[PDB]
Amino acid sequence: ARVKRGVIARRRHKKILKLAKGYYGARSRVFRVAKQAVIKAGQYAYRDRRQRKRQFRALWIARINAGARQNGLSYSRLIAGLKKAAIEIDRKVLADLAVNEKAAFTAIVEKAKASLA
Amino acid sequence: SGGGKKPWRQKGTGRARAGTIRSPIWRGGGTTFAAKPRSHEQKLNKKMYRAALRSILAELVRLDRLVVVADFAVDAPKTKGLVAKLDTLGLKDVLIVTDGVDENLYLAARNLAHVDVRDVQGSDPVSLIAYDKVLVTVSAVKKFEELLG
Amino acid sequence: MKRTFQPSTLKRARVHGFRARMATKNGRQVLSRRRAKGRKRLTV
RNA sequence: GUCAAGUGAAGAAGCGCAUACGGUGGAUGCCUUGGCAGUCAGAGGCGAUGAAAGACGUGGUAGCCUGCGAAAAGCUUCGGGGAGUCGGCAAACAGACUUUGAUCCGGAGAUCUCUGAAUGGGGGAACCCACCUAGGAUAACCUAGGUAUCUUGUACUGAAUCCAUAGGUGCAAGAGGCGAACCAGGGGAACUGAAACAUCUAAGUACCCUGAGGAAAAGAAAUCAACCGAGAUUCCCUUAGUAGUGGCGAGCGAACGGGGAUUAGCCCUUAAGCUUCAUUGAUUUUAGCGGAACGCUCUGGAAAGUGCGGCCAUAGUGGGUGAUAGCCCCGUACGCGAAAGGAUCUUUGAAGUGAAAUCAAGUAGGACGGAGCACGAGAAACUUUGUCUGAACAUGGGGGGACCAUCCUCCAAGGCUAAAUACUACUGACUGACCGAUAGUGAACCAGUACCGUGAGGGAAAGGCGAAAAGAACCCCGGAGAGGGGAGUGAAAUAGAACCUGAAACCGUAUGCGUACAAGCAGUGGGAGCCUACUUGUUAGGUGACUGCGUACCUUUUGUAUAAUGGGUCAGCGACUUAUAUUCAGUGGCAAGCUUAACCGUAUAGGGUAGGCGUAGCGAAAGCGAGUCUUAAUAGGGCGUU
RNA sequence: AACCCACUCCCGUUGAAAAGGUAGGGGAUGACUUGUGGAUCGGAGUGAAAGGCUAAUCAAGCUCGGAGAUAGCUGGUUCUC
RNA sequence: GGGGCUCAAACCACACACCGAAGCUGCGGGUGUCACGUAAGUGACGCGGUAGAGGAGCGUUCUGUAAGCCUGUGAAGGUGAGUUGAGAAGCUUGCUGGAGGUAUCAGAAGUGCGAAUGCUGACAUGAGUAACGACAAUGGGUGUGAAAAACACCCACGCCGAAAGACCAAGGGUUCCUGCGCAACGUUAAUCGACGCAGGGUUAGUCGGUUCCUAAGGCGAGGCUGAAAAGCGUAGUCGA
RNA sequence: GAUGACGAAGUGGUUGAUGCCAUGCUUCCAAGAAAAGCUUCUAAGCUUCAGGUAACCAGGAACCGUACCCCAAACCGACA
RNA sequence: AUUAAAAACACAGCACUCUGCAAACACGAAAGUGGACGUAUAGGGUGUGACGCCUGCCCGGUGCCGGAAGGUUAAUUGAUG
RNA sequence: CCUUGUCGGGUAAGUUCCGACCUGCACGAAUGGCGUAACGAUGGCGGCGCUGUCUCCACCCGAGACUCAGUGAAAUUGAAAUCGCUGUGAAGAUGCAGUGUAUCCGCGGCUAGACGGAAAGACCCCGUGAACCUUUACUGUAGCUUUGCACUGGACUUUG
Repeated sequence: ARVKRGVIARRRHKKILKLAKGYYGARSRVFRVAKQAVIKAGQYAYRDRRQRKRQFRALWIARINAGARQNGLSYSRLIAGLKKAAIEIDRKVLADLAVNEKAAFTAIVEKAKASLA
Repeated sequence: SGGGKKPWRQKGTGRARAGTIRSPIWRGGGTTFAAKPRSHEQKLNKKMYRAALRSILAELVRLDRLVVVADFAVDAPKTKGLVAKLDTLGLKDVLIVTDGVDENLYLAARNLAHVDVRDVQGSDPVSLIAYDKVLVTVSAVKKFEELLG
Repeated sequence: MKRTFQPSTLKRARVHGFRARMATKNGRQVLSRRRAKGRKRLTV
């Protein structure tokens, strides 16, 4: 029972070469370079699901720092209130309030100048 | 056919190592594990064929796929005469199992598209699990108990 | 700079011709191998 | 308005990405006039009556195939067939032939050039030159036969040499050559395995050579067996990987006894049997003939498909007909059929042969040196023999594994014998969990071709329009081009002949977005703007400015971004199989039993339990057995044991 | 000089050429050069001898068989969890 | 590490904060094992991984199920889009295709490719780059032509002239000549050709061969020799 | 620009071969093809016609190669 | 042949040694052939290498040539145990 | 060998050369010794002439290069969006890190790098690989030779 493998091999090359769509040069059009390029793009995609949670955590902190020094307080003095007080509010929405609702972020940094610890 | 000598010298030619034109990698060459005529016959125990038939007949009774008649004989060697007698039983796609296949019963129903006429010795596990009904005569269930009981 | 093939129809027929092949036993089975392969010429 | 400063949207030579079409290329799918492998049969040869294999010729066009041979795609006769034909690539056209029966298909005959064993002599195969006899022909030939060698037989002839031997000559009869394997012999390797190698293995294999046959060889006991018997040979299954054998290494490997397949023994006081004819009936083979039963409807280019209703069946899963047909066609089941041959079987004669003469003498035996028997000369029997020797005679002789005795069983040195068995180049029929154009034969097609070699030898690539050529009249640009734009044809021409499908690399055009102050595996996380569709926006597709992190992949290694290996890319192909023994696990059948092998079989059934393993072990072994060994010691331990 | 050779330079090295060309160079009545036919061949020829030559191949030609030699070595071994 | 830092952005102590991993926690996700659950069902501890062992699968071709089911109201195939699953992969659909396909569940395997300086074909890159074959040498006019550096003729100019001239043997095989042609071939173009297609063309007593004769050498009746094949050779009879 | 008809001088002296005499002569050692055709002699044979030799007359000489290329684009070198 | 043309090889001359002819020798399982239709002033093999002057010493080892005839020694023979 | 020995000559200067000496690592008499006219595409030295060999190149003439027209290759190639430096690193980096430069793209040239291309390193090691040569390696064996017995006889003697 002989079986020819031209129908399965072309559908398997066409999956890996659809995932390579948009890549420069032979990375999107020949299989030996596109197989490696789709493997690499999914190693990076694994890695950077972790760094996305790190790159936003740095960006929140940097805007909270910048919006606290407007009110006469550093980042680390603002966060230090809350092993003593307890806002339980996180860096994600404090950065969103430092930008947008700037008067409700001034109300949080005066509760942290009330802690004094 | 062919491929005695080496296609080129072992070194110096910048070409991959070859030893014949008829290597299995080459498109002229042989199949790597090329077939020969072998047999696919296998061994059932004699007790194990009989116990498997005895397990099939039990389920033909249990699923109402077995229909016993007192005797089954046609007189003329004619397919139309045997279609007309199976239709009295409400019956198509049948296995007819007799004690000995007579000659007119074999000449009828050997053109007929969905029936077979077997004897008891010639009944087999596949052909009485394939047809939607099995007709055995009363002489056939005697011969099935000589063989299996 | 002469080459290895210097043609001569007389030397070709006395070395490789039909009478020459069928004169000797080892060449008389050249002609039967070359006929079992089914060749068009069998004496070249 | 001016002047300062700040800010920066358009402007792409070219590039990237996505999409849309297009080209190149020939993948895939679907297909098949070709392969492959079996089963059952056929017949197992052809050739001096000139083979296998060819060269050249042969046609109205005429190249190459296939037929034929100067009587040349054919001539004469029977037989069949019944309407078309003058073979194919190769469709057309000429000129024709046929119901007063052509073409076509079988049987028989006639012709059958040249080469090739090649055979009158030569020779570089397909050429050259002859001789003899008979007949015919006007300083030229022609027609029909002969003319090879060797063997055997026979007649005539006759050297040295008297006789007659050699030799010579003529007549008959036969042989030679070719063929894929099978068979009996002659000669015989090596790589390799032994983890080196020499004995040994490989292996009496490969190869060369010589014979024979449709089979061959073998074969009718100087054979085995243990005091019971069995009776030719060959073949299969077991005994059994046992006994033996072996640098006791690697390895090699029986027999007795069983189970089967087949079934015959005749003679040297002359036989079965077999060949050749002649006949007696019979059966086959070489070609053929008859051969059942469907309509309407729907979609469609076309119906076999749909829907409904029937019919036939010793014929229902065949081939192909405009899509899938038991009832359209050709078949199939099933019946019939042969002027003339072939072949097998069978009657009953005939000539032969078997056939060597009369039961076996340079034989058996022996000594040297080898070879074989599974057995490496070994305690080496038995068989064969190159050298040298050498018997007995039924009140003999050989074997029974050194040898001797006693028993048992046989008659060597003369032969002939069918079936069971081996093989398949060639035929035919059926078959396939075989292949489907990179596959399957090297070869689906003008293939052992083209091509490469001085040569032996090596050795390709190349299938698909459509149902039907309906193969595109005419018009237009162009060079009475190539190639196109129409029009026709068709269901479809983006089916237009390089023609089904038409992939990927690779190369283009169009459009959207990005890109000319920005450094590196080219992505990924974040992300603005812009552009398309849509609907609401917290979407969908494209592009991705800017920015964080980021040194391919394989292999090999302690470790490779590695300046270590491999890969230009695409598409196809490409590497744990199969057989037989065995062990373990799972899963089953039976169970103190279980299971068969060859083979038989109206055949996956059933029979066949020879054998294999299990139920008991211990010991080297005789043996003893739920028990030996050891020693003078049943005294003391190892192995086994419901 | 022809002819036969092949000492030197350069070019050429993907060449015009798998060993040439151009300019010079050696022998050139002889142990000369050459046509045609023939003879010898693979542990075997042939060799004014270099392991040279035996059809661009020679410390053992070519081809086909043993044969899929052997390879403790190299490289490669294809879907997923 | 750089900018840069001097009561420090250095060093020494101490205090308090903060940032920082795939660690830990929060939250959502299979069964891996195990214990319980009359087996619904939650718990608990795990879950990096090469060689390697174990366990479970997907997809391809074939056979049975299949004279079934689907399909010309459109199969396989090809190209897109959408969707589902832990994955291999599935399902649905637009276009192209124009005749086949194979739910399920079992059976069998030529069953899955990116690498083997793999093998075959196609195609890139190098790159419109190097070259276009002796450095005898070309220049005008005219013709024909769809178009002339290259063809024909004319006028010149150069080159060979012990050949770049005339012949013969060999070897090749129609390449010779004429009419018509230019696709391919010709290292460019070609109207020209050693190219295509069709016709034609090779005349012998004296020229070459055959015939006659022999050399080297080959074969060789018989014969001598050798396991066989065969070797050697006499008479002879081939061989310029 | 082809073809049918006509068509003139055509002698002498020089110099000469690597051609011919010549397969001659001279000389030297290394000492220089076979066989046939041919010329001649007889044998075995013949009627001593046939056979031979001249002369005259009449007729014949088969078959095969021949084109083209050869200091080459046609041969040997994969190639104009 | 295709990176070495030389001092390498060949050579005339020289010497040594074998060879009495069916020669030594060589090719041949063998017949046969070559040597040679030659015959020791000849043929084979070895070494040196025109010529001139010359070619010393060593016979232990190993080879070859000759030698007594003693010891050891093979198949064969087959006494005795 | 020490070594460019030492001395003489030739040069301004001479590891070479010539002639000597003898301290011959390690000449030697047919694997010939020492000379030697002629010869040599032979090896080494020195001189004359001659010169682009050179100081040191200048100009010129033809054939390529360059340009245009036509035809149209090759080795190579994982992919490329393909800088310097100084570090790091399988230990010599276009690609890592840090940092300097740097608009985009050809053409002509030159070859420093890409451990550039070409040939599964030739040296070296390895392999219980191969081949071919050698012998006083092992085991054989053709050939030659010795004797026994055959083919192979009688007849006397020396002789036991």
